[PDB]
Amino acid sequence: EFLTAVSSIDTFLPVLNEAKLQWPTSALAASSEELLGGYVGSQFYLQDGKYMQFQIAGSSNRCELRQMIPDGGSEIGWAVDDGTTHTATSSIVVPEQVDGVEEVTIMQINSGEAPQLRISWIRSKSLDGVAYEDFIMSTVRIGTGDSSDNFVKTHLADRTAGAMSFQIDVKDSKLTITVNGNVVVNGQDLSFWDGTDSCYFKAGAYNNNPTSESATARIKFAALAWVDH
Ligand SMILES: O=C(O)[C@H]1O[C@@H](O[C@H]2[C@H](O)[C@H](O)[C@H](O[C@H]3[C@H](O)[C@H](O)[C@H](O[C@H]4[C@H](O)[C@H](O)[C@H](O[C@H]5[C@H](O)[C@H](O)[C@H](O[C@H]6[C@H](O)[C@H](O)[C@H](O)O[C@@H]6C(=O)O)O[C@H]5C(=O)O)O[C@@H]4C(=O)O)O[C@@H]3C(=O)O)O[C@@H]2C(=O)O)[C@@H](O)[C@@H](O)[C@@H]1O
Ligand SMILES: O=C(O)[C@H]1O[C@@H](O[C@H]2[C@H](O)[C@H](O)[C@H](O[C@H]3[C@H](O)[C@H](O)[C@H](O[C@H]4[C@H](O)[C@H](O)[C@H](O)O[C@@H]4C(=O)O)O[C@@H]3C(=O)O)O[C@@H]2C(=O)O)[C@@H](O)[C@@H](O)[C@@H]1O
Repeated sequence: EFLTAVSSIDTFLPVLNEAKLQWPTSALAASSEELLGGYVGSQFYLQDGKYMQFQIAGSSNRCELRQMIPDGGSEIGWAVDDGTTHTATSSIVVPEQVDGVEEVTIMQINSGEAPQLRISWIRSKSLDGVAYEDFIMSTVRIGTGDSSDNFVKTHLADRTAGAMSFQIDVKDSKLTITVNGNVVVNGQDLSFWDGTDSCYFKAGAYNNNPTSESATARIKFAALAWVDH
């Protein structure tokens, strides 16, 4: 069937003007100019006339937008302590994921060193001794090591059938995440990352630890924007 390009409507043009698409790995799939120019494929198309839909199969593969300097610029890098407020907003519909998909990262703050933040859908996970299922989680790094003390993981919300709003705010070395209008991470310390000048937003679908290499993660965005005030 005919695949409609995300750029065929106005809703996502502001973010497409500030993003490249990485697919099926971190390799460039489409520059900002190509995205604005109607790039489209099964991995990245306008679903039901209104959703920017990302699809990807395979371990650690992705179909993800990566924040760029606007108007055809190169990769952006900012700092948690640069004094600017860095904000990403979205409205996301996470459908029920097919068998074999276990975790899908849908928004991030990443840098040249490590991910400061991942917001992910996760099928099943115990957090602080409590089992949660089919939910949206934040994983914040407060270190570069691999032991659990390097992470703060939070149950943000159970997955809903309908769209769920997100706002990620970074200001003065602190992180706030608001989900459906309510703060769920309230001023998390990011000062471990002071001086890291290579941070940037991402959003889309990044497939983490699937149990089938052919199972396709699928995530729909009704809205996505990133801004610096
Ligand atoms: O579950 C567990 O076992 C544990 O997992 C933990 O969480 C981890 C998580 O599961 C996941 O593995 C995650 O991976 C990160 C990690 O940093 C990866 O290395 C990778 O990082 C990407 C990055 O996102 C970005 O795409 C980057 O892009 C670069 C790259 O150079 C690329 O080739 C391209 O180069 C460009 C340049 O821009 C250049 O300027 C010019 O443009 O030319 C080249 C070009 O054209 O090729 O773009 C670059 C860019 O845009 O910056 O490439 C990275 C990569 O190596 O692929 O992705 C992951 C991510 O996206 O987050 O790491 C998690 C972790 O370690 O924290 C925890 O949950 C733990 O609790 C748990 O036990
Ligand atoms: O199998 C193929 O040939 C292609 O399938 C493509 O994925 C499909 C899915 O398999 C589903 O059929 C999906 O259904 C959509 C509905 O069309 C509808 O948009 C629905 O909208 C929801 C909304 O998301 C929200 O939850 C709201 O609250 O309720 C709405 C509602 O109830 O209508 O959401 C469904 C969904 O997203 O699951 O449509 C997709 C599709 O892309 O059209 C794809 O895998 C493609 O590569 C295959 O070729």
